[PDB]
Parts: sequence; structure tokens; C-alpha cells
Amino acid sequence: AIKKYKPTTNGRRHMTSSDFAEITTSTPEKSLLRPLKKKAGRNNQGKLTVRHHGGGHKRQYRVIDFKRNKDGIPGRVATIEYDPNRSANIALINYADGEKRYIIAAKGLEVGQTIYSGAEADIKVGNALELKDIPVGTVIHNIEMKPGKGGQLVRSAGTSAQVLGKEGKYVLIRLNSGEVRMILATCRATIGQVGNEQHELINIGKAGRSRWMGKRPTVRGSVMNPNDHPHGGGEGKAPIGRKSPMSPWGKPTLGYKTRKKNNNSDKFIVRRR
Amino acid sequence: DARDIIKRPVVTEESTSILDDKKYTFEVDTRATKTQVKYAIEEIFDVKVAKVNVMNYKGKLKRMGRYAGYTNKRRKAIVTVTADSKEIQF
Amino acid sequence: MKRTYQPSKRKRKKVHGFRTRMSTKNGRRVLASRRRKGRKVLS
RNA sequence: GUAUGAGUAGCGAAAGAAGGGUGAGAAUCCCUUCCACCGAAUAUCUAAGGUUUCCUGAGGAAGGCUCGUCCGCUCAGGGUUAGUCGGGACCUAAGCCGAGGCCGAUAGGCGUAGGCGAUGGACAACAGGUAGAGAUUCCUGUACCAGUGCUAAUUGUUUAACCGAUGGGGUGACACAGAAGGAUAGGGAAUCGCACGAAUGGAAAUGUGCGUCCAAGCAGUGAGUGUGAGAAGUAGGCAAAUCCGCUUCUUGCGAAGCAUGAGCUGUGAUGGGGAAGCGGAAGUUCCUGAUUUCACGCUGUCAAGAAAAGCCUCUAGGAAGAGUAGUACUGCCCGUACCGCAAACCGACACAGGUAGAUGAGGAGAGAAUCCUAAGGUGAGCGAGAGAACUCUCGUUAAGGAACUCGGCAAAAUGACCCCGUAACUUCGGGAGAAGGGGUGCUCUAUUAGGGUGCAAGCCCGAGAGAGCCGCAGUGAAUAGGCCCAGGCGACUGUUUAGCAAAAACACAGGUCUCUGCAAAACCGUAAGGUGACGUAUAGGGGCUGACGCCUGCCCGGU
Ligand SMILES: [Mg+2]
Ligand SMILES: [Mg+2]
Ligand SMILES: [Mg+2]
Ligand SMILES: [Mg+2]
Ligand SMILES: [Mg+2]
Ligand SMILES: [Mg+2]
Ligand SMILES: [Mg+2]
Ligand SMILES: [Mg+2]
Ligand SMILES: [Mg+2]
Ligand SMILES: [Mg+2]
Ligand SMILES: [Mg+2]
Ligand SMILES: [Mg+2]
Ligand SMILES: [Mg+2]
Ligand SMILES: [Mg+2]
Ligand SMILES: [Mg+2]
Ligand SMILES: [Mg+2]
Ligand SMILES: [Mg+2]
Ligand SMILES: [Mg+2]
Ligand SMILES: [Mg+2]
Ligand SMILES: [Mg+2]
Ligand SMILES: [Mg+2]
Ligand SMILES: [Mg+2]
Ligand SMILES: [Mg+2]
Ligand SMILES: [Mg+2]
Ligand SMILES: [Mg+2]
Ligand SMILES: [Mg+2]
Ligand SMILES: [Mg+2]
Ligand SMILES: [Mg+2]
Ligand SMILES: [Mg+2]
Ligand SMILES: [Mg+2]
Ligand SMILES: [Mg+2]
Ligand SMILES: [Mg+2]
Ligand SMILES: [Mg+2]
Ligand SMILES: [Mg+2]
Ligand SMILES: [Mg+2]
Ligand SMILES: [Mg+2]
Ligand SMILES: [Mg+2]
Ligand SMILES: [Mg+2]
Ligand SMILES: [Mg+2]
Ligand SMILES: [Mg+2]
Ligand SMILES: [Mg+2]
Ligand SMILES: [Mg+2]
Ligand SMILES: [Mg+2]
Repeated sequence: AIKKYKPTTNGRRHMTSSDFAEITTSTPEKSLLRPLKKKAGRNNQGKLTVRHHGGGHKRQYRVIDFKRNKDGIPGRVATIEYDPNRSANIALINYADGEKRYIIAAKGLEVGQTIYSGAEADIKVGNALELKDIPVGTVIHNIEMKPGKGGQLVRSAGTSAQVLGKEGKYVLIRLNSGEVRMILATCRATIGQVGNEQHELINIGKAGRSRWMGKRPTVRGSVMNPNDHPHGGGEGKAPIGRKSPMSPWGKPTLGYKTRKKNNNSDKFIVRRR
Repeated sequence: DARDIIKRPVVTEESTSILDDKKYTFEVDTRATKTQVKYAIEEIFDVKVAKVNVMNYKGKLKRMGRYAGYTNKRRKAIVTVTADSKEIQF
Repeated sequence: MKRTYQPSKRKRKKVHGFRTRMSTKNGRRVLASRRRKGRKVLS
């Protein structure tokens, strides 16, 4: 659920949060943790190449398998946990061997359920199969581009996709953005929907919370000088005195398309978003 | 190179005062360790060394008219011998 | 008043020392120039 | 090089006085007494930085904003001692270098294995003494860590004592806020000890002054805080595992057991420290009580909070010697002087500026505020004497009370604690300490009524009431909101032109448009390689608007 705050301060007036009712434990799995360091949008050369990044709470990386390789061995859902590195929650799986893993928590995943991987798996939320064993019309997530590489598409909280049909070596999928795409039939996917679907209703409330999440302020191009932006200059407030609005580097930025014109995957895309 | 590890004794008021407690002050070259000093002393003087302490001294800045320089660096060792041992005359 | 010079032995050695000059072609060029002029202190 | 201004400006925040001494010479150097200043510092440690400025004996050309017999100045001799402290021989972070490698007119750029790199992790010593200069370093007592030989017993020999990974696993190993406890440090009263017992009206004791202890180690204990155990079996842990992980059974409980733990007690101590006169007295009981420690222990929250070594265990392996007790011996390199809120560091100066951390007493007090003091430290490197204008920093003013001025600028006024009382409007939180009124000292009832502590003795805290007393005045000093009405702008906290502008400007949470299917778009770079992102359309980049409420109309001819 979404928890609202009483207006005891001007900073808490419109602020909403999550109640974390799905989180069953607050202690991560020590052997699956790796260190993360902030890069703040800096390069090999140490130069700022992406703006508005830097200076949040420190985090620690949790290793997650997007591959789902362990076929045949049953796995039990042990914990549902908070992950600082993504918008979804994660689930800890105990395998009957004695091996522990982290996966993306799907909608309707509960502690105590059992999940499988492979061809003999059933079509049930949390199982991973190959795209040619998944019937038409089912909602999937964690789709992989290349076989054996790991899920790449539809991984953020609340997202989902459907199977639309076969053509033999490929399968038609409708992605979360509405685009229809062709994927190899030997690529894997997980049945269900990603499970933190209320994430988009949260109202940040303060500038400080944004600074906590690692975001630096953004300055409009109109209040700069002419040597910094194509929109800078003028006496008082000024309109966009150009044929089109511009980016800080030239390059029209309202309706102008940026996908490469001679791009190699244009033969696997049936309908554009 | 026992005679190279030990250069000369040190004769001041403090060293002369501690001479009566079976402690002898020497100037040693600037690369020798405590153990080397101990074995050089035992070979040169035929005593039984109980302990060695060492310290380093920087050179002092001096002037003699339009010309300024430094004196030499020094390494100074105090050697104390066992109670049942002979003494060094100085 | 905080002034511009705030000394540090290590920082001085790491930015202007002999081994920092010897690590680049332009630093060795600086050393060669200072040797040609005849200065007593290089780096 | 030398004049003029000119014996003029200045002599860099501050309390001194007298008596002795030294000397050729004294406001200025030394000693004594009295007075004054700081005291969450102007006291004590200690990093950085400086580099001999440290001590002793001589000196007075120059330096010292005056003088100088003096000096951080000149000359000559001295002075810094470590198995345990801080660093290396131990570990790693950001970052840097980088065999082969990839990329590129040259030069070179990037990067793997590997390696450096603390501001962090691990790691064994305490208490006294030291009169020119060093002290957890020297010396005196009493220890600990790692090793070595020599003795004396014990035990083992390839179904193999014992050792054991450069490998597996566990630990190491981590945020922020809140509250209540235990203990100790600290503070204070009695008691006890030593001395005095008094100048001017009084006091031989309800008089005054000073003091009323001691480690590490070793042995015991301990407020407590976490806490489930046993047995079988193994698609996993690159091989193996008796170790871990997982599963199933029996067993289950504020009762134990196990791991941790501040402190306390005995020894250390026939020692040390210590007044009164070499000598060396007393060292008890009670109250108060942490900003320290138990301890990130408990509870709560979202923004979800290093690594590696080390240590322990497991096998793979190595193996005929091994441990045990006692003794004696072994333990390297670098730093160590002195200044360190400052005359020794950064500011050209013996410069009203700046400079990380630890400690930081009493009365009154919520307090590290405020005023006066303790321990400790200072009297500030030009003076004396007159008491004009004018300038500066201060204190009071009759009657009036903004008439001043661009403008109440500046100044004056309010201010603590307790009680009563409190408006429009509102997003229901606020507005609000709104506004406006009243009270406040001391004595007796009174070692109170009642509380805390204690076995008691006793010690600490302590209202309501009555009766009185005195001043012009009772938070009698210092420190401690002025308030109200109405309008523009920007919702708000925040940011900005170092050195003329702090804002109505920027940011902001929210809104909307647009691009992007992942070798994503976008951005840096010739490229390789990167950021985006160890992310995946509830995500990421760009444009405009700027909380919230009601809304955002017509035009696609032109670009
Ligand atoms: Mg980083
Ligand atoms: Mg840049
Ligand atoms: Mg941005
Ligand atoms: Mg913009
Ligand atoms: Mg497209
Ligand atoms: Mg030695
Ligand atoms: Mg030295
Ligand atoms: Mg020395
Ligand atoms: Mg060159
Ligand atoms: Mg002149
Ligand atoms: Mg005098
Ligand atoms: Mg000198
Ligand atoms: Mg002078
Ligand atoms: Mg002068
Ligand atoms: Mg004289
Ligand atoms: Mg001198
Ligand atoms: Mg050491
Ligand atoms: Mg090393
Ligand atoms: Mg240690
Ligand atoms: Mg032995
Ligand atoms: Mg380890
Ligand atoms: Mg007393
Ligand atoms: Mg087991
Ligand atoms: Mg005394
Ligand atoms: Mg006490
Ligand atoms: Mg505390
Ligand atoms: Mg060595
Ligand atoms: Mg040494
Ligand atoms: Mg040394
Ligand atoms: Mg000092
Ligand atoms: Mg007060
Ligand atoms: Mg004052
Ligand atoms: Mg005093
Ligand atoms: Mg009166
Ligand atoms: Mg008064
Ligand atoms: Mg600004
Ligand atoms: Mg809002
Ligand atoms: Mg936007
Ligand atoms: Mg990444
Ligand atoms: Mg967007
Ligand atoms: Mg933008
Ligand atoms: Mg516009
Ligand atoms: Mg509103």
C-alpha cells in the first residue's frame, strides 16, 4: 500500500511513501554481496559525461541471476527482500541442493512456494521456460535477447509482456512499450508480472529525498548565457527565439528521431511503438 | 670490518658521567645496525655486551662568512656490558 | 584569511619530485632544460 | 646617489607600583611584596608544518618600531637511547602503474595477470625516580609477546604421534535516530591526622588552615546482554571434506547450559608517593553522579548502510619425530630535541586575520550561556604630564515626543521563571511566545507535608499555606522576543555575483511534451576504451513550466 503523511511541516505536506508490507526480512545474504562505488557520471578520463548524477546513500550490490540455469532441481522461496539497486524487490531461493540464489520477485510470489526451470516446468508464476514451450497469450517477463545470456527485457517494477504467436524459428512478443518484436524461440522467459506495481504512485515530496537518491539539480537552458546553451541570452525572460528548441549540443529535441537509419535489427521489428 | 664499524669514542660530560655505570659511548658509521656494533665491540675489546642503544644526528648548519654548510651526520651508540665483565679504559 | 599556500611534504614530492619528472617524456624534457641552464636544484 | 615635506605622521587592542641587586650605564634585566587580567581559555596534551629556533657559558656592532646589562639575535661547546609508542619488514579502499594484449602519422592512449597506495583493519608494558638539556625509550620494581639452545621425564614410528594449505567454509564485517538502565571517573560533606589558636569590639572551640592514596600482570568473581539442542541423509561449495548449506525425525524452554561483559576483591605492596619536623601522620563513612564505558546492547526508520589480511575449522597433502616442565639466552630499520590558537606554522613583518583532534574544575544555573573565581598562565617591546578646539568609542539630560529624514537610518524600548488569557483566516498541521493582565525579596511555623537512598546512623530533594520584616526599587548586578493592521512578489527549507548587487534571480517537490527495444538513445575520445548501468520503457536523456485549488479558449495558411 501507499502511506500518506500528515502535514506537520511544509516538507511533509504532499509526501507519500511505501509501507513495505511485502518485505519479510531486512538482512541480506552475506555471501551474495559485492561492493559498489559511485561513479557520478565520470569517465575513463575522469570527465563528466552524463549530467545530474552524484552523492547519494551508499549501496551494496546483490548478485542476481537473470539466466535461471538450474534445471530440474526444485527451489523454495525463502525471503522477499529490499534491493537498493532496482525498483523491484528480490526473492531468495533455497535449492534442494543447498545452493542459494536471488531472483526478481514476481507478482504473487510468496514465501514457501516452489519454482522450477526447464522444459518440464509448468506454466506457473515464477517458473522459467524457453519461449517455444510457452503457449500463446501468456504474460511473461525477464526475456533474453540471446540464448544463454540472461534476461534483459521487461525487468522493472510493474512491467509485463505477452506471447503473440510463432513463425517457426522466432516468436512474436509485445513488449511493455507496445512494440511488437521477434525473438528466438530458444531464448528463455519467466511467467508472471514484475511485482512492485505501486512504485509509480510515490510522491517524492522534498528536494532532499531526491538528493538522497543521488540526483543533482537541473538548470534550464533559458537561464544560461549564450556561450553555454543555444537558449541562453536575452534581456529579461525570453521565448525560444529559434526555429525549434535545442539541446545543450545543437540537435533539435522535440519530435526529432534518433534511432539509426541503417540499423541491423529493423527486420525483427514488426510494429513500432 | 670491526674497526670500520666503530670509529672513535665520544668524550663529553654526559658520557664521562655515565662511564661509571659500565656504559660506553661510541661513534659508529651510519650504516651499521645494533647487532653489528655489538659483535664488533665484543671482538675488538674482549668484553661481554649486555645491550646497545643507537641514535641518529643530523648535521648542523654553520657559517664562516658568506659561506654556509653543514657538519657531518652522526650515528651514536651506547654499549652497556654485563656485570661480570671487564671494562674499557677510554 | 586562508591563503593560497598550504604546505604538505608528500603532495610536493608527488607533484614536483624527481621520480614524477622521470615518468613522462615532457618531464625528462624539463629535467634536460634545467640541466642545460646549469641549475643546482633540479626538481 | 642625495634632497623637500620634517624633527612632521606613526611607534600594531590591555595595569601597574615600590623596595633590594647587578652593572660604565637601568621605566625596560634579576629577586621580593602588593595590585590587576584570562580561566569550554589567554590552561594541559597532540597531528600538520618549521628544521636546531632546545641547554650551558660568554657578548652587545647590526636585528628588536624606545632602552637594554636582556633575547627566538652573535660566538663556542653540548643535547634526541624503544621486542611492546607511531611507521616499515602485515592487509586492503579511492586512485595510480602496468608483462603479454587492443588501438593509433610519430610521440603515444587504454587495459588483463600482477603490484603500489591510509585518511581505515590486525598486532605484546605498567607504576615510580630522574635539579642544564631525553623518557611507556635511561634506571628501579613487577610483566607480557615471539623464538632458540640445554637439561628431565612422557610419547610415536610408515594401516602411520604430529603438522597442515597459496584451496573450501565461518568470522572479520560496519547506517541513522530515540529512550531507559548497570558501573565507574568526577564533585562534595562529615570523620580522622598535622598545625595554628590570632593585630581592632568578640570567640579555647558550633574556631581557622592544609591533607584525608597507589598501576599493568596473575588468581577469583561479576550488573548484565545474546541465545537453541541432539540424530540421520546429502543433484551444491572447480578435487575432497567428518567443515558449511539444505531436508526429515526426536527433543524445548524467561529453568539451565553455552559465548560474551563494564566493574569489583585479593596479590602486585616488607614497595612507592606523601605532610609535621634524614624523617615521615591520617587514607574511613555517606551523598551526588556522567559529555566515559557495558554498547550500535535494545527499540524504531528508510535513504538499506567498505575491502583484504588476520583468527578458527575442513580435507587435499607433508611426515619420524613430537609436544610437556624447568632454565638460560635472542629480538632489526626509521621518528623521538624544541614551537605548535603561535614572536618558531600559512599571511613580505616579533602583523588585532587563518590553523584538524583529545582534556576542559567551583558558586548560582537547563546549559560548554552569563558574572566572579580554582589548577595553571599572564601584565602585551616606547614613556610622563596637561586635562584646549575638533574627531572617535561611551554615560546622563528640563518640557515636547518623529516635528528629523528619501526612509524611525541610528539609538531607545522588550527580554528570565510561574499563573490567567488569547483574534481574523486556514491546506485543520497552524496562525501562537498572537494580543492583553497578574506575581517574584527576606524571617518564623520548619531537621514540614511529602519524596530519593540506607540494616541503621545519617545524607540529599522539597511544594502549598499562614503569620510577620525592609527598601524608591526583590529574575535589585551580567546574560535572555518589541508588538499589531494592510498590500505586491516568490509556495515553502535551501543556492548565488571570493573582494559593490542575497533578490522578485537559481534550485525545488509536482505538471506536460518529446526521444530511446538494449552494442538503447545521449555524452567523452581519431580509435581502442568508457559513462549511461553491473540499469532495461513504473527505466534512462533533452525542452519548457514550477507546492496546492479552479482552469488552460480559437488558428496547421507560413516556419
Ligand atoms: Mg568510485
Ligand atoms: Mg566533460
Ligand atoms: Mg537529467
Ligand atoms: Mg531543461
Ligand atoms: Mg524507434
Ligand atoms: Mg642487537
Ligand atoms: Mg635524525
Ligand atoms: Mg638525534
Ligand atoms: Mg614530448
Ligand atoms: Mg627621502
Ligand atoms: Mg622596578
Ligand atoms: Mg640560528
Ligand atoms: Mg633595531
Ligand atoms: Mg621607532
Ligand atoms: Mg654589564
Ligand atoms: Mg642564544
Ligand atoms: Mg615500533
Ligand atoms: Mg609488503
Ligand atoms: Mg599495539
Ligand atoms: Mg624452552
Ligand atoms: Mg578470510
Ligand atoms: Mg574536611
Ligand atoms: Mg552436514
Ligand atoms: Mg600536607
Ligand atoms: Mg563516587
Ligand atoms: Mg553516554
Ligand atoms: Mg633492518
Ligand atoms: Mg633503529
Ligand atoms: Mg633511528
Ligand atoms: Mg607546548
Ligand atoms: Mg538561568
Ligand atoms: Mg566580561
Ligand atoms: Mg591562580
Ligand atoms: Mg517603601
Ligand atoms: Mg540593584
Ligand atoms: Mg542562485
Ligand atoms: Mg505535490
Ligand atoms: Mg521533464
Ligand atoms: Mg556498470
Ligand atoms: Mg522523460
Ligand atoms: Mg533535462
Ligand atoms: Mg516553450
Ligand atoms: Mg491550496
